[PDB]
Amino acid sequence: TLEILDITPCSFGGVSVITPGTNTSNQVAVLYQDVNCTEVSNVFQTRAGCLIGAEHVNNSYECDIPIGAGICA
Amino acid sequence: SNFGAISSVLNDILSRLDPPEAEVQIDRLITGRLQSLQTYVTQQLIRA
Amino acid sequence: SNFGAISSVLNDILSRLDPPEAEVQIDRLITGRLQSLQTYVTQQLIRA
Amino acid sequence: AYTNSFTRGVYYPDKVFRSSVLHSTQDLFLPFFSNVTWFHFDNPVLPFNDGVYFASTNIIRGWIFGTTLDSKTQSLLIVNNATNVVIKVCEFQFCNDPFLGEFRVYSSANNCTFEYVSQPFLKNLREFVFKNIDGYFKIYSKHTPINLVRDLPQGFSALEPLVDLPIGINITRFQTLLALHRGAAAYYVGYLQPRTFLLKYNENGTITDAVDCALDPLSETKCTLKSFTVEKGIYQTSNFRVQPTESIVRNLCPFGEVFNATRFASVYAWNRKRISNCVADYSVLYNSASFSTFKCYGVSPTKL
Amino acid sequence: EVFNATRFASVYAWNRKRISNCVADYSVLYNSASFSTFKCYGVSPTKLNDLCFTNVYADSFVIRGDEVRQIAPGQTGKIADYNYKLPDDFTGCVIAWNSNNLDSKVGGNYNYLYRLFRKSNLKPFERDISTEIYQAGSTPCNGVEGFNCYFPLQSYGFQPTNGVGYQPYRVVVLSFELPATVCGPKKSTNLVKNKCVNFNFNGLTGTGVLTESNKKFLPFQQFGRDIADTTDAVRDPQ
Amino acid sequence: NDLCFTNVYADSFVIRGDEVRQIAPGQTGKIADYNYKLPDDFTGCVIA
Amino acid sequence: EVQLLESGGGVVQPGGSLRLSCAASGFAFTTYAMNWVRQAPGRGLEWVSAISDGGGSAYYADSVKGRFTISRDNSKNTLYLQMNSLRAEDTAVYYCAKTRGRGLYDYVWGSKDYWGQGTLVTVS
Amino acid sequence: DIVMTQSPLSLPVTPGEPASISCRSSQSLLHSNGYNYLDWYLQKPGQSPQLLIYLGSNRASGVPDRFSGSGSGTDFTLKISRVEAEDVGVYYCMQALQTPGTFGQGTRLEIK
Ligand SMILES: *[C@@H]1O[C@H](CO)[C@@H](O)[C@H](O)[C@H]1NC(C)=O
Ligand SMILES: *[C@@H]1O[C@H](CO)[C@@H](O)[C@H](O)[C@H]1NC(C)=O
Ligand SMILES: *[C@@H]1O[C@H](CO)[C@@H](O)[C@H](O)[C@H]1NC(C)=O
Ligand SMILES: *[C@@H]1O[C@H](CO)[C@@H](O)[C@H](O)[C@H]1NC(C)=O
Ligand SMILES: *[C@@H]1O[C@H](CO)[C@@H](O)[C@H](O)[C@H]1NC(C)=O
Ligand SMILES: *[C@@H]1O[C@H](CO)[C@@H](O)[C@H](O)[C@H]1NC(C)=O
Repeated sequence: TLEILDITPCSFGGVSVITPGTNTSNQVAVLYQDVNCTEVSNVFQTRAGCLIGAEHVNNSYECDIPIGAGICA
Repeated sequence: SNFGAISSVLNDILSRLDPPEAEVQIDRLITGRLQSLQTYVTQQLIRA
Repeated sequence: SNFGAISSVLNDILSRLDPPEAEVQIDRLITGRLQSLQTYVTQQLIRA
Repeated sequence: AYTNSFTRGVYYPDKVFRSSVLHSTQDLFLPFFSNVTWFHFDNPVLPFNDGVYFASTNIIRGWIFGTTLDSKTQSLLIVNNATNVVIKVCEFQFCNDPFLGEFRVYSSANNCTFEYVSQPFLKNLREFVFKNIDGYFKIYSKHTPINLVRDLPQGFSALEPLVDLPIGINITRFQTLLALHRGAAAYYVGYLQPRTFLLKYNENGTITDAVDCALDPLSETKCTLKSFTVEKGIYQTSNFRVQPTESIVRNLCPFGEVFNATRFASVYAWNRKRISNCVADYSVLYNSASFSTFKCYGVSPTKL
Repeated sequence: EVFNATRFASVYAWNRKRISNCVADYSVLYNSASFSTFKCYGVSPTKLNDLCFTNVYADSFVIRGDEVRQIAPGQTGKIADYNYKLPDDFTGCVIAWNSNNLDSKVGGNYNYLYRLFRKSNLKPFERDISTEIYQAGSTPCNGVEGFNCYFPLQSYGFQPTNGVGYQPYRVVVLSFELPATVCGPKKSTNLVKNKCVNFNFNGLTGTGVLTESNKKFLPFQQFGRDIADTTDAVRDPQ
Repeated sequence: NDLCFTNVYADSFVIRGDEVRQIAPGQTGKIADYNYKLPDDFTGCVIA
Repeated sequence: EVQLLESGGGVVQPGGSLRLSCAASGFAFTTYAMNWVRQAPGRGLEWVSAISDGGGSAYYADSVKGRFTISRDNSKNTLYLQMNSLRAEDTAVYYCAKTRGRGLYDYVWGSKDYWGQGTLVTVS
Repeated sequence: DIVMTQSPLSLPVTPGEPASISCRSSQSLLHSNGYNYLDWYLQKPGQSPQLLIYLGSNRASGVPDRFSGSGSGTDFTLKISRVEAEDVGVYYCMQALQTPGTFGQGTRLEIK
């Protein structure tokens, strides 16, 4: 066809959990690193990847579980 | 870099060769790429 | 870990093999274990 | 029938003693919180699919195993007789109504290959694991006094190997074996998948609990951390990637002047044609009914 | 009954003998001037009398002498791709000897038979008996042979007249998988306690000191390991 | 023609046209083990 | 190269037995199908029996169910036809003839490319 | 079964002239695969019969090119372009569908 195309690698990345300790609770959140997750609950898209299973809130706290880019659980 | 193998790209030597010689060629590529990665990690540790 | 040799344990491949090909198997095991110990010593130097 | 088997389906993966150690093993296991099928005379046909977990709560006596369960292939038929067990890997006829009539499920023993006799297997809960690997057929069992027979009872139990069977047979579908008697009993069937578990060995040398490593994302951290009490933080567990689908791939030689030519030459005055720098279609050469003789050496006719 | 068996099967439908729970004498096999090919992978032929394995398979068929080469780990050709496939991590060994006076006759022996035609390369240790014909052309044969419709099975044509490479060569494959049960003779001496000895417990070689174990085992457990392939405890096999 | 040696040995015998393959380092057989064994570090050349 | 040999078949008292043996020389007798044919002097042919590979599948014509006994040896490459309750109308030229058929829909009683040499059975 | 018919039975054909031979079937011999199942044979006097055409159309082994079969369904026809003294024989027809292998009555070809 003599068209010109582009090759961008399809999405990869590490998955990473958010756990508050097993002796505290059993719920976890899951972070998918650098995914614009329209594709594979509560969803939150940050610069540090998009977060599945964590509740977005408005008020701020001195936080303990880091995620990245100023967002922390 | 070939690291002394037949060809640096993985899929061509997996294609045009039988599996028994291809294991040796893949092994050579793994040793070269792994040692390059370890060199990068050690330099990064010292720089950190 | 086998490191590509036919068995990880040293004495089994010493037991079941003639020296001309056991020389190959022992050589590949020595290469892998020397690489592992050198990685350990380098990381202990940075930690120290 | 949809039922929830809680934690069952775990056995000793090898014959090797371990004590006071966490161990992650990948083998054929029943997944945690699985959809086991509840079957309640009436015993439907159900396939193997590489490993079956059978749990039951005394008219239930045995199992038949095979591919056709008939003369077309060899088959296995393991039955208790309240003193020992008989294990035939003989060849049987059709078993249209599998029951002990004095018996009829043992149809006929023509041609037949293997025999074994061993110890018998003998509310209660007797749970079993059957699988084939490497030409073998391995069995695991344990019996446990329970009381929640109305549903699936909770607990932990480890299963020990009983006997090994040197068979090497094509098995794909099987039955339980209840004789035609005219009490209501129930048996549960689980299926096994190649999933990795992390087992905790005790000071007795026994399994106390485990984690199903593809069950929930928390148990992946327990896999990659080799522990059961995960400390608070963020844990890099594994990677992922989207897998590629529907893989894509992106002059004619003058054969008509060689084959469909008018005048050829004698065998002393035979002709050559050198042919180079074209694209050669041998599929037209091969797909012709005129060629009474087709032979060559050093190459394949289809793969030219 | 494996070697001096009266009839060997054809290479597409070769016969398997399971060997277990006996003592094998490999001196008569290496010490024979009859076997042309005796080449062993993973083991040495000399030290086979001191190795002890869980189970041994014996695979028997007849090929022409020119393609005994193909019965090897990681070989290609016709017999290796379609009839008989050995994996690349093969443990055990293949042997052969000439059998012109038993399997080739005047007029050609058309009993021994091989597959030439198959759509795909064969899996190792998974061998087929199927007789459905092969469609190499575009027209669906629908179970009718003819043009572009070949039956995938045909004979070898064993003549006594033909050369040494075309004679029928009976190939017997031995395979060893490493609770060991099949092993040759050695004096199983007495256990020596509380001393630094060179143990050989049912093939599990090594050195160390031997005391009793106070820790409780289970009747199915042969030996014990704590962490990273270290043999902590053992049972005597007698 | 270019290499000089401290000592050069020549060994001569007659075997069968099959058993030429045994006369090599790291080989087994009747000639290779019971009649003429070459060492593994053989620095030499064989003519038949 | 490929040819078929027969043996037996001659003067026989009716109501008894006879033997006819068919040995093959140059084909793959395990893979090829096999068939049986009766031909009287003065009228053409009649199929009587057929067998598939390895025994197992044995078929008979309308007048000969039970009267004829068929058997096969894959080792010595011999075809047999054991004979029972002979009749005067069974005086016919009996000979073994092979079939192509090796496909799924090739129908072992069907296309028979070679025919055997031939012998005459006289039931009198 | 299949009531079979070969007509006409006695065929005096001048050598060098074409000859048309037919066999008729009560039931359709067209199978689900689209192929024809009826086979054409010749018996020499004193020599064992041969398969001439299998499946209505194709080369049986050793058969010369001027022998050709035709037809579909029930009405099939065997044709020879040129008849010689080696073409004398009695022409049969056999099916392959049902259990009894039904033969034809035999079409005697004669030289004038
Ligand atoms: C995700 O992709 C859509 C598609 O164009 C785009 O509109 C959106 O801005 C993207 N989101 C991020 C965070 O990049
Ligand atoms: C957080 O604040 C934004 C600011 O406008 C508002 O739109 C949003 O609804 C708030 N979220 C909740 C949960 O109140
Ligand atoms: C059980 O089977 C064994 C097998 O031989 C037999 O000896 C025994 O008599 C049987 N007992 C009963 C009660 O069927
Ligand atoms: C069993 O043996 C008989 C006796 O020859 C034989 O006819 C039959 O085909 C055999 N069946 C199987 C399944 O091998
Ligand atoms: C077992 O038999 C089934 C027939 O249902 C077949 O699909 C499968 O390929 C067979 N497996 C082996 C290993 O022969
Ligand atoms: C297991 O070990 C414990 C202590 O290690 C002991 O008290 C107990 O008796 C053992 N046996 C069991 C639970 O069967």
